[PDB]
Amino acid sequence: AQDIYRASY
Amino acid sequence: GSHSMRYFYTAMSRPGRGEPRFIAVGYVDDTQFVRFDSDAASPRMAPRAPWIEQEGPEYWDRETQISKTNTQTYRESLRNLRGYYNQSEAGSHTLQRMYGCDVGPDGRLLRGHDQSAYDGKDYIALNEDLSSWTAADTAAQITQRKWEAAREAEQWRAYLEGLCVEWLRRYLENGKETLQRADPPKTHVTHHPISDHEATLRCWALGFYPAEITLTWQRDGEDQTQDTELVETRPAGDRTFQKWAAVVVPSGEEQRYTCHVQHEGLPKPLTLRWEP
Amino acid sequence: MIQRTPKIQVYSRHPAENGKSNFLNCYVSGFHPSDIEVDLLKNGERIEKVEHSDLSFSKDWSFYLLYYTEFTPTEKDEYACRVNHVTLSQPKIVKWDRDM
Repeated sequence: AQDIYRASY
Repeated sequence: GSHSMRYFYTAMSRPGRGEPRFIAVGYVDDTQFVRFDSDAASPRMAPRAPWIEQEGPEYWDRETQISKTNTQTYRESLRNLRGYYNQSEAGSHTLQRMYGCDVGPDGRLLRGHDQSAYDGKDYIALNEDLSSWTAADTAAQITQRKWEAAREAEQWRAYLEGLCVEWLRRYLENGKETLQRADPPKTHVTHHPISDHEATLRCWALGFYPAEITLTWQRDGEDQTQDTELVETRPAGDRTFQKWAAVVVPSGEEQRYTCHVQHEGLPKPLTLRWEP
Repeated sequence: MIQRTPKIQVYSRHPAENGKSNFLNCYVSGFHPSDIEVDLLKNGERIEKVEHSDLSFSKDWSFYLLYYTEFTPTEKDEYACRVNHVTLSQPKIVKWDRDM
């Protein structure tokens, strides 16, 4: 399973 | 054996042809098990291996939500990176991310990974300590500072040491009949005359899984690294892989040459010769 | 930015034997950026029912794809893979050779 989104580049 | 889980994200801008495409695929070793494509008619994280199909609706809902969020956020990230490099809005660019974890035979963490590339060039990577980053250039330093401020490394460490390995262990058990089965290469040597003076000996390995293999030629017991043509390991389309290694040998000297094969599926390493 | 030109291999899934239905593969790899055009050919003409794998990439960030279709090798029929990419000024054609 994926990690969640937290931060853009 | 040892095993890995990896997610591969690709975001590709295409000015004048809509918003950037986002694709996400997940692998356990050399086995793809999920895919997402924002260009699909109905974007959804979808199964690509039978052993993931038993995950319930809550699993698919979560994985799809993550991918749909990343479709949006990787478009922001591409806008940011364009600015970081003072680039025109006219050009197409690519942002790639790889991340995941490796475990050994006992299921324990060997190490974690999270790294990225922009237009095919290394951009930023999480160090093996899962605490700090290596930034490639002053643009990636902006990303680094932003991620440091947000305590990203701590979050990545928690995922990589926790959920990443827990899911990978689950997948390895649910898919054990294939994921934890190494299929040895089927091997043979062919002979192809070039001229009156020389012929090619080609050492074949077919039908093996996983892809990792070592295929070499020796002459009188010396490795022929510089004089071996070695093709890239290639997928057959049935989960397995193929490779060959070739050497040009003088007519009549064929029995001086031996092909050696190492692969996880083999009881022991093979030595082969041309058998006319 | 630097672009990378594709490597191309053409081959069958199973050992080739004339008259026996099999799968023809064209593996393109090592390229960047990811846009690429691939055709499988039978006696110079494009095969219509060609599928391909999902785009992914290798550790060195280069992309790869597998194009494939059913085929029945014979002594006379010629098969090939035709590839175009931004790095190529013209399409590159690689012939299927059952010895490689």
